[PDB]
Amino acid sequence: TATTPQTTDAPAFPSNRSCPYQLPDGYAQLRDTPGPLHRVTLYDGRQAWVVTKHEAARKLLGDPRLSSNRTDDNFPATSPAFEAVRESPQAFIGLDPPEHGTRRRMTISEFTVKRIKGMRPEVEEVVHGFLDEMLAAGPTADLVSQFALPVPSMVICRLLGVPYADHEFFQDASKRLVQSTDAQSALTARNDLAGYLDGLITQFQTEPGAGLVGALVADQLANGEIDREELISTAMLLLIAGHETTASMTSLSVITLLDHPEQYAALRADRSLVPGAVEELLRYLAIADIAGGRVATADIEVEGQLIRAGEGVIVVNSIANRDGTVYEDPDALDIHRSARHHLAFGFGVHQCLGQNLARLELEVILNALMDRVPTLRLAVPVEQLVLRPGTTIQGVNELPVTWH
Ligand code: HEM
Ligand SMILES: C=C1/C(=C\C=C2/CCC[C@]3(C)[C@@H]([C@H](C)CCCC(C)(C)O)CC[C@@H]23)C[C@@H](O)C[C@@H]1O
Repeated sequence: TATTPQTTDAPAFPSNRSCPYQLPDGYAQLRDTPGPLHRVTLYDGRQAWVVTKHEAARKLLGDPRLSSNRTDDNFPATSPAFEAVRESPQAFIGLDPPEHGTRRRMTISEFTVKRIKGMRPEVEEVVHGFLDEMLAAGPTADLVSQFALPVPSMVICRLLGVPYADHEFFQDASKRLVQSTDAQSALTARNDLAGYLDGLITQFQTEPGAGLVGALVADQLANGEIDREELISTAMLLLIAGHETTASMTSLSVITLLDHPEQYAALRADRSLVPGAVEELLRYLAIADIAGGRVATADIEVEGQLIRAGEGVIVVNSIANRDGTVYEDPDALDIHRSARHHLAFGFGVHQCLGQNLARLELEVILNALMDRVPTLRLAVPVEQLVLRPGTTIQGVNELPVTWH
């Protein structure tokens, strides 16, 4: 057995949060360490780089020498489950220019400022509908299953043209896919979603329908400009991203704001602060903090350190968002600060497609909770909650809440 000191210069990565709104101890360690880059050891024993500073993160996310090719052998997979991404055709998140651009542009029209603005009445209706259903069901509710998840689910389903009648199926499959612990479990959830989306495509070919999937079938698919499997992958990416991210932000935002009563009170008293508070919560909670995996296709020198071709690089936006040279006292929640320039949504060509939809949803959600249920509180201590591991989208699967 090992009879010598166990200190390493390439710590295990990722790490799990112990506090919903604070970096794992190991991540705080990396944040405090000088230099833009640090060595880590991934689950499979391979070494990769992490990017741990704000400006360096922007630079590297903008660098065309860092590929998003998830089918590349050297891609820094963070868990066994990740191996189900490199099994089907890639959605544009796993593509590089010029392929990335041709696919992304097929979807952008649904996420424009004009369209997002137009969605506000719809989002407000959905939020208040699930809210008054939960409240009528009586206190001691799970905010996740009863509010946090169904809200963005219904909204993204309308955008895509996915029938909400099938929600129990695809919500379950989404959770199984994103939170899968092994490759086999992930592949099964993917195959389940794929078969369903495949059926929807055939339905659309017979009888055209509304939504992005409807449009892609009638247009790009009919022209052979997108492969059928690519359409499935694209729809799956938007469906899952649309579900899981906003849900995670809602639940973690509630926990975080309840732990900062003075700021939450301030928020209630002046709703002009909500858009700014949403940005701060995005910066602070960074729920997709390892959604910045890359592979170097050429040598890259970064402030005296060399990233070699073939090496994996993960841009860790939670750590980058806690860069004290950009955000004064970075580990303090401050809804009054400028959280502008944060990396919660990434940067560059792969910068979050849904970011303005997420902003709208969270603004509507927070205003709704403050309007309708100002006495919302956790029904269990924060210590009794179970946080998801650092290998997946950050959040809680259950959030016991009560009110008066
Ligand atoms: C709720 C807060 C959200 C956060 C924190 C978040 C985070 C991120 C991050 C960090 C990326 C960059 C990934 C990379 O560079 O590899 C990304 C990309 C993406 N996100 Fe978001 N996301 C959120 C909400 C959403 C929503 C609601 C949608 C709706 C469809 C969405 C759809 C997408 C898509 C399609 C991409 C890939 C963009 C591309 O590769 O060109 N996201 N997201
Ligand atoms: C939806 C898609 C697919 C898989 C998504 C998965 C499967 C494996 C585990 C993943 C990649 C989860 C990750 C463990 C979450 C951590 C963030 C990350 C490692 C991606 O930074 C989130 C989504 C999950 C199938 C693909 O065909 C389309 C789309 O691409």
